[PDB]
Amino acid sequence: NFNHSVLDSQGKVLNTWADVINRANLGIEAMHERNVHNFPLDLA
Amino acid sequence: GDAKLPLWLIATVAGTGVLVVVGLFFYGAYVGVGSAL
Amino acid sequence: MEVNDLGFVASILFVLVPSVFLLILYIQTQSREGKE
Amino acid sequence: MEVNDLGFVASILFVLVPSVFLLILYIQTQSREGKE
Amino acid sequence: MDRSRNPNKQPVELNRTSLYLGLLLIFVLGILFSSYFF
Amino acid sequence: RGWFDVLDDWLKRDRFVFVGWSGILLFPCAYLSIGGWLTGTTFVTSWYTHGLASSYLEGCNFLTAAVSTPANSLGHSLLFLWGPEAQWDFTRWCQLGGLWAFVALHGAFALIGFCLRQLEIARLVGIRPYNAIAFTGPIAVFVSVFLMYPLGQSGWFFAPSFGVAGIFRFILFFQGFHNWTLNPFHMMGVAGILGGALLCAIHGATVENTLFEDGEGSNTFRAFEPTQAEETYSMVTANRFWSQIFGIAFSNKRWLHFFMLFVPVTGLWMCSIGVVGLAVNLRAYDFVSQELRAAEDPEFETFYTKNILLNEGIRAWMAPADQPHQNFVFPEEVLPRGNAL
Amino acid sequence: ESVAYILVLTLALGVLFFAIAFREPPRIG
Amino acid sequence: MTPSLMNFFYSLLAGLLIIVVPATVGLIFISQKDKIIRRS
Amino acid sequence: GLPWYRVHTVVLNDPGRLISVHLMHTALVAGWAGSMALYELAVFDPSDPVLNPMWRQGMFVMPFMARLGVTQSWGGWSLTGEVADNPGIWSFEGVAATHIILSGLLFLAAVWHWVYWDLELFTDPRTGEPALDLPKMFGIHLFLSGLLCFGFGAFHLTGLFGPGMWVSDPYGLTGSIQPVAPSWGPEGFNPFNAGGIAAHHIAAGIVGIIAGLFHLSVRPPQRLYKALRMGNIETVLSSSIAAVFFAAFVVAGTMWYGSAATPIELFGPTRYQWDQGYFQQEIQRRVQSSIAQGDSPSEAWSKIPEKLAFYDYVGNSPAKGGLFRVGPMNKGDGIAQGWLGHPVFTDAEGRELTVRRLPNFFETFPVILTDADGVIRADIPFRRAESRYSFEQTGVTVSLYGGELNGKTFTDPASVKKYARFAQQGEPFAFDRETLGSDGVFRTSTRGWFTFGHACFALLFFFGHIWHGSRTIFRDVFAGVEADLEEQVEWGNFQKVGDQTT
Amino acid sequence: ITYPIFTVRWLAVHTLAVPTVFFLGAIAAMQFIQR
Amino acid sequence: NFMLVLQAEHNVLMHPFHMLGVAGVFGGALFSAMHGSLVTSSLVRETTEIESQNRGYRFG
Amino acid sequence: DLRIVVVLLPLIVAGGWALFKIGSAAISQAQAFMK
Amino acid sequence: NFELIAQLLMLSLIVIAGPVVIVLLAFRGGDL
Amino acid sequence: GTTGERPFGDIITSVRYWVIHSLTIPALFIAGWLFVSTGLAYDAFGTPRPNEYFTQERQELPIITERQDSKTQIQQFI
Amino acid sequence: AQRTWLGDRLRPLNSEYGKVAPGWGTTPLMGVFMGLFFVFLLIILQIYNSSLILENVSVDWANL
Ligand code: CLA
Ligand code: CLA
Ligand code: CLA
Ligand code: CLA
Ligand SMILES: CC(C)=CCC/C(C)=C\CC/C(C)=C/CC/C(C)=C/CC/C(C)=C/CC/C(C)=C/CC/C(C)=C/CC/C(C)=C/CC/C(C)=C/CC1=CC(=O)C(C)=C(C)C1=O
Ligand SMILES: CCCCCCCCCCCCCCCC(=O)OC[C@H](COP(=O)(O)OC[C@@H](O)CO)OC(=O)CCCCCCCCCCCCCCC
Ligand SMILES: CC1=C(/C=C/C(C)=C/C=C/C(C)=C/C=C/C=C(C)/C=C/C=C(C)/C=C/C2=C(C)CCCC2(C)C)C(C)(C)CCC1
Ligand SMILES: CC1=C(/C=C/C(C)=C/C=C/C(C)=C/C=C/C=C(C)/C=C/C=C(C)/C=C/C2=C(C)CCCC2(C)C)C(C)(C)CCC1
Ligand SMILES: CC1=C(\C=C/C(C)=C/C=C/C(C)=C/C=C/C=C(C)/C=C/C=C(C)/C=C/C2=C(C)CCCC2(C)C)C(C)(C)CCC1
Ligand code: OEX
Ligand SMILES: [Cl-]
Ligand SMILES: [Cl-]
Ligand SMILES: [Fe+2]
Repeated sequence: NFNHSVLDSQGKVLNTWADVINRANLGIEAMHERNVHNFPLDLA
Repeated sequence: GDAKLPLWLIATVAGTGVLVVVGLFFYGAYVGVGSAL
Repeated sequence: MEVNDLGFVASILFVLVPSVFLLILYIQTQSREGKE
Repeated sequence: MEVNDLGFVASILFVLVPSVFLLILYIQTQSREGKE
Repeated sequence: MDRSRNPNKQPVELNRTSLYLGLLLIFVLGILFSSYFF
Repeated sequence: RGWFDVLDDWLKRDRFVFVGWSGILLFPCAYLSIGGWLTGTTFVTSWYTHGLASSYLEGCNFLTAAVSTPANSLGHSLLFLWGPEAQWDFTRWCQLGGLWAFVALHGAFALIGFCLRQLEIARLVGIRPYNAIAFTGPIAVFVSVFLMYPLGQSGWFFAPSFGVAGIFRFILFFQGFHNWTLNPFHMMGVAGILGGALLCAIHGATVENTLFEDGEGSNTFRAFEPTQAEETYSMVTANRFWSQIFGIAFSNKRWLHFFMLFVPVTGLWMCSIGVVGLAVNLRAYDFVSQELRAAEDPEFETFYTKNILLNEGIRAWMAPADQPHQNFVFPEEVLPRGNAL
Repeated sequence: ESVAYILVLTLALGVLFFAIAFREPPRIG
Repeated sequence: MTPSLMNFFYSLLAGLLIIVVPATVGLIFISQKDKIIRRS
Repeated sequence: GLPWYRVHTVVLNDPGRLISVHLMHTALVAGWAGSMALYELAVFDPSDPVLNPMWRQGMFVMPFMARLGVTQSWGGWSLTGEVADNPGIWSFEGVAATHIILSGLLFLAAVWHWVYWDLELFTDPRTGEPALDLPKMFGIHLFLSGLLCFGFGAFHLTGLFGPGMWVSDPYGLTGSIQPVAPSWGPEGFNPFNAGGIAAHHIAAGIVGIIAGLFHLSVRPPQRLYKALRMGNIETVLSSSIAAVFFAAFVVAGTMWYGSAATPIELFGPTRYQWDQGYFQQEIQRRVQSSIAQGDSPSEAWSKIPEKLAFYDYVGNSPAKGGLFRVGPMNKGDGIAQGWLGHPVFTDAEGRELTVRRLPNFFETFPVILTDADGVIRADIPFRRAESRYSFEQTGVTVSLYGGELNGKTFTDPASVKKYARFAQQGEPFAFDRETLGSDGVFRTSTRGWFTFGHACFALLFFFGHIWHGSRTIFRDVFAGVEADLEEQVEWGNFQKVGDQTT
Repeated sequence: ITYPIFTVRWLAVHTLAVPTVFFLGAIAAMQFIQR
Repeated sequence: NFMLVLQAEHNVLMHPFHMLGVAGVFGGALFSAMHGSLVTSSLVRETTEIESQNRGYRFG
Repeated sequence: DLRIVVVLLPLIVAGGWALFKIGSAAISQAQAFMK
Repeated sequence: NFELIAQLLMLSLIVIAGPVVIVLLAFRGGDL
Repeated sequence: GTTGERPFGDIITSVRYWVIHSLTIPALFIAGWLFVSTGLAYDAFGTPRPNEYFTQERQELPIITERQDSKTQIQQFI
Repeated sequence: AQRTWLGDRLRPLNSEYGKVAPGWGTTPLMGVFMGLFFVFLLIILQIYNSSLILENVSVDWANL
């Protein structure tokens, strides 16, 4: 993951293509197998 | 000219010249502006 | 307008599959006539 | 169960009328050899 | 005004094994596209 | 000679790189858009087009570096250095979309200039071209994804962005917003490429499995003459091999090579006419069936309705972050969340 | 509506059988 | 005269004056110097 | 013999039946255009041209004969709503009918040249082999096409001996037939001005005349005749297909973006009416012109016609519709019944707020409700554990202004969910999804299906241009190469590649 | 024996090498600088 | 449905061993149409024009 | 704009070494093909 | 830093310490 | 066979190639070093500096709203 | 070789076959009509893009 990789001298997060990848990848992760997950990590 | 020198020798120093400038890039993912550090 | 929902399947295979049977058998005769 | 009401017309002419085109041309070719 | 005979019209030569390629190609397009016609 | 024949005796010399009388369209337009792309990865950037940091100068390590796009509010205007878009002053030209249109058109015209080139050497050695026929695979991918996909839709922000991850966004764009898998014109292309990848792998095996003992050393490709009329692989043992194992076998050595031309070139051409349906977004994501008793019937449980809710996971999650043109902002309970995740 | 695949799937499987039995035998000349 | 016409018209000046004439003079005044030999 | 993909190469030598093999193809396309448009007249529903117009009925060919001056349909239902009388011979039943009998008279002439060839016209006098002159004939083909465009420019589109093309107003309301004036300036170059299309074929026809008047008189040069291989039939065919692909890109373009030659009343809105909200810039303008007159919005939103409300619908935008969601647009929605007004959303406080959402390349936009500057005030909560912007806590009301269901508010938040999704699709519309068996998911118009079927085919005609362009240049090498040629290919050998003089 | 120094390939190989090591000196310097 | 889960659950595309695979596959896509084109190009003449040029030799 | 000056100073010592070290043979190669 | 350059000293000593065994064999005439 | 010009294994073998490449390929390398250490690529090419993304008056992720002018807006976006 | 009334009025339109203008011909008349045509195609492409926008054109749906 290159999530939150480049950043300002503030620390404000600059978007890359990799978190635009991850904003698509958050969505299928938060929707696949939509009933079984009762605990907030899908590490199984 | 007759100053020819074995290519194999300069095959090393051009090859490790290639190796240090791509070895410096993998150093640069770990400190700098893109490292999230 | 009402329709039987399946005659257009039925009367397009009733007309074609014996005629392309018949259209198969005319070409072969032409080749035989040629002697090739 | 829902259906498009016309695919069984469509996918029975999509499969047949190029294959009986192809089945015409083999029996065109194979009957030329055979010593008339 | 008066008919003649053609010095032309070469016939066609579709092979036995080339029938199998064309018959298979229509049947994979049959099993591909028949869902989309429904 | 004349005035023009002296020039045609220049460019058809045996120089070591062949320059080509069709190469004067290629060699300007192919050093630009390679070297136009190679500044767009390093120096010029996004973040004035759609709010992204996509350069080596901002510091992304090449697996998210790309020269992107112009903005969505900018239309389909070709961003000339000299046009209305910018009136030269390329500082402001560069970061206002723009750069890519420098490498989209030059990348289009060099692909004309390369397919003109392999036609041009094919007459000089007199060789009957099929490489230009087999380049119609590659040229129909480029002019129908990077050129004719955005001109059906809105302006060139929705065109793919030139990088490895800029393509990877455009992949997951086409999953969610269009379902580019499971329309049939894409799925012939997977039969084209993966069928093409076998037929060079399986043909690369058997010429190295049937060899003919002209060498006395132990490696095989010593003492293979290039001026050798006798053929180096068997084709009689190779046909006897594949008539037994697979049951079907190439019973003549030509059309073994014509099939290797045909199987990925007609793969890309069927893949090329799918995205022109996606250009006007005739997507075929929906089935006319299998949805009404996804509405009436919770007992009807299938993979396709499982798959179509995954694409809703795309279209409301990445779309505020992919396109900041509309300023889409979402209040975090309108997003489709399945459960505890 | 459902037996249109199993029509055309078995024709696609049927031509797999007829290419193994009734191939042209390749004769060396 | 309009400020987008002349901004287009300066391209047809410069796309001529930089690309075309240094291609034409840049080809024919070197090919005519290195003429090929037909006498073998 | 020959393989199956090289069947038509029998006609490549003799041009005796080459006239005949176009002429059954010409009878097949003319015997399509009558045979389709007569079917296309069998399903019209002419009872309501404002609510379901003729592009709503999925109708490919009856804009194209309609957009040149023909509206007499034989039943007395004029297309434009002003069918004055018996149309005369030129109605759709008529033009469609002619293309049947013309294709019959094309087919009877198509069978004539097949049995009769060598009619003393296809051979040279130098020997008896069949060969026809192509560049002298290009001067007599194009001079006829140069006459026919100059006929089409002045003598048809300008009222001299013919009715004009279709021209509407912007925001297409009163589109009818009137003869347009050929505007000669720069204003005729923007395609939304119809005065260029009349000035088109006069100016292109007169240079089509001065081309073919020139092209008969001169001969091609031998530095081109051996270069372009102009004696060969195949080269000309390749050139024609390549040119055609170029011509199919522009009507892939100018149908999709829109022009004066592609108006709204017979093609629909043109997909860029949501990306700026083009029609929503007008109905919003006229009600604020109405309150500038000083009218209340309940009895305003009523001098808006329903035609302007019908163009502000997602379900007439041609983006939506898929590849295999097959049929007319009336299989997607049913028949448009009534407008039922425009929703105006208010909270418990005012704070007016609106829905302007659903862009084109979505399928399921989540419903948001926002204020003037962009802060969200209401949505549809997908997870009601931690809602803070739901409909029920905020208590949003609906003011439904104008239309069929004018003045009917809704304070129950179970019914606000229906009109919020209706506000996503511009203005709502009443339908009937039982008379045609309409399912409920979207289709696309005739403007959508044209540009799919004219840019995918134009891709395919690019490959034939590479293929026929190869076979003209490479005719001699086409059945394989001469055997060795190892001195031509090995390097350094003098001098320039392909020269036999080193 | 004797070969010419400059040719078409001297210009073909310097193009995409003069902008290579000028860019290789560009990229090797940017990791040393920081936010 | 499997592949989008693998892109979801642990991210296929930004991984170099997958990226070495498509470089083999797209390379294997081209090299089928590269090698298969050029021998089909450089074929010798043994037939005439009217028949298939895939006939003038015998198998083996 | 003093910073453009220091960055082209290795650009001009690049060609400045190309004058002195090879260029005696370059004018003899510019003496070639009789032009 | 002092013991970062001595690390990269201990790189740059030890890498070309390899091929100086090769060139010293290839120029004294030792059978390679 | 031959082409006419000097082969590559004959070029690098010549010591005259390395007198014109002991002081030139480091010279073109150090010119790339000064293209970014002086910060000229920040000014010449349009790259924002890694402190000058967001100003005090702007935290709202800049994009070009209108295509038609598109030049006074970037100077308004600084 | 069958003479008709039709074919005795078009055989002088198809009497010659390889009659050809001499070497290199009227090529640059066709070249300068091509270079005028490409410039005309380049003008109308940016009329339609609104990148050679003029006064009083306004390529838009405000038209007649
Ligand atoms: C089993 C997996 C599989 C396979 C084999 C394929 C196969 C294919 N996909 Mg696909 N796909 C898949 C899964 C798969 N898909 C999945 C799961 C998704 C997500 C839903 C997608 C989404 C997807 C998209 C979105 C697209 C494809 C496309 C394609 C085609 C590739 C086009 C191509 O190579 O052009 C390669 C590119 C060119 C030929 C352009 C010319 C470039 C030239 C040749 C190179 C220039 C060289 C130059 C010197 C530069 C190099 C130097 C550089 C390093 C600096 C091919 C049919 C494309 C397609 O079909 O469109 C037509 C397409 O757009 N795929
Ligand atoms: C203006 C159009 C046009 C014309 C007149 C020709 C003419 C010709 N082509 Mg050609 N071609 C074209 C466009 C055209 N082409 C295009 C657009 C492509 C790209 C797809 C090709 C690709 C192509 C190839 C690859 C080859 C030819 C060949 C030939 C020659 C023999 C054709 C034959 O026997 O096929 C007879 C065809 C059949 C028996 C059936 C084919 C099955 C098709 C798919 C059915 C068509 C569907 C439907 C009926 C048509 C509706 C679509 C239509 C509205 C466009 C002939 C000179 C061959 C050649 O080289 O000979 C010289 C050859 O090998 N063509
Ligand atoms: C380009 C010409 C054109 C245009 C745009 C349309 C468009 C339309 N027609 Mg139409 N039609 C056409 C030609 C065309 N037609 C022709 C030639 C005929 C005569 C056969 C008809 C007969 C016809 C009828 C009878 C009806 C329509 C109707 C319709 C409308 C409904 C939408 C639809 O059916 O799309 C559906 C489109 C598809 C499902 C896409 C098909 C994609 C094909 C199958 C892909 C082929 C791939 C190929 C097999 C692979 C190649 C193999 C590879 C190895 C090379 C739509 C406006 C209907 C309507 O509204 O009328 C009232 C209607 O009832 N059409
Ligand atoms: C990949 C693309 C490609 C390839 C390989 C070919 C190949 C061929 N074409 Mg062809 N052609 C193409 C695309 C292509 N064409 C396109 C897109 C068109 C326009 C529809 C044409 C129109 C065309 C005609 C009319 C003829 C050919 C002919 C030929 C053959 C001879 C070579 C020749 O004269 O080339 C032609 C050279 C080109 C197409 C290159 C054009 C490059 C232009 C001049 C540069 C313009 C750049 C400009 C500054 C930028 C403006 C655009 C900007 C707004 C983005 C050859 C088979 C001839 C033929 O059939 O042989 C007998 C012939 O008469 N072509
Ligand atoms: C109940 C049941 C059965 C259900 C099954 C249904 C189901 C789940 C799946 C089936 C559905 C299905 C098949 C879908 C696919 C549909 C689809 C995409 C079809 C392709 C259609 C199409 C137009 C594609 C475009 C691209 C195209 C033409 C691809 C063709 C692919 C193709 C034929 C690839 C060939 C692969 C292959 C077998 C390669 C090996 C070749 C081979 C045997 C070489 C042998 C060989 C090698 C040598 O080296 C030598 C020397 C000799 C001598 C020799 O011989
Ligand atoms: C376990 C051992 C047995 C294996 C069982 C499975 C073997 C199947 C072999 C394929 C059958 C022959 C097909 C080609 C028919 C045929 O006769 O081919 C013949 C052809 C060789 O042709 P020739 O060399 O004889 O051609 C002579 C020339 O004159 C051409 O005319 O072989 C191929 O081209 C192989 C490439 C295509 C192979 C396609 C494979 C398709 C796999 C099945 C896909 C559809 C399945 C649908 C399921 C729903
Ligand atoms: C834009 C433009 C332009 C242009 C420019 C150019 C054209 C430039 C060039 C550029 C270039 C032309 C560049 C290049 C680059 C390259 C690079 C940067 C590369 C890198 C690489 C690498 C780093 C790699 C490495 C490696 C590895 C990793 C391993 C193996 C080996 C190798 C070596 C491959 C101008 C200004 C004129 C004008 C305006 C427009
Ligand atoms: C004898 C005669 C006659 C008659 C005529 C007629 C009756 C004709 C007909 C005509 C017709 C009856 C026409 C029509 C045609 C049609 C067509 C020709 C069609 C075609 C189709 C197509 C071509 C298609 C294709 C496709 C498909 C398959 C699907 C979709 C896609 C596509 C497009 C691919 C009369 C008595 C008058 C007079 C005397 C003479
Ligand atoms: C004249 C002639 C000729 C030729 C012949 C031929 C060879 C013809 C062909 C023709 C053709 C080639 C025709 C075709 C037509 C078309 C058709 C017959 C089709 C129709 C179809 C359709 C209509 C389809 C489908 C469908 C249905 C039914 C259902 C669903 C929907 C749709 C629409 C898709 C010659 C010169 C030799 C001589 C003698 C006479
Ligand atoms: O379920 Mn089948 O899946 Ca591949 O991840 Mn872990 O657990 Mn779920 O996740 Mn994300
Ligand atoms: Cl799931
Ligand atoms: Cl869990
Ligand atoms: Fe082989």
